[PDB]
Amino acid sequence: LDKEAVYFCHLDIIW
Repeated sequence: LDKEAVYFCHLDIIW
């Protein structure tokens, strides 16, 4: 992972 991290680590929701 790398750019994806920005999305999930930040927003932090399973959704």
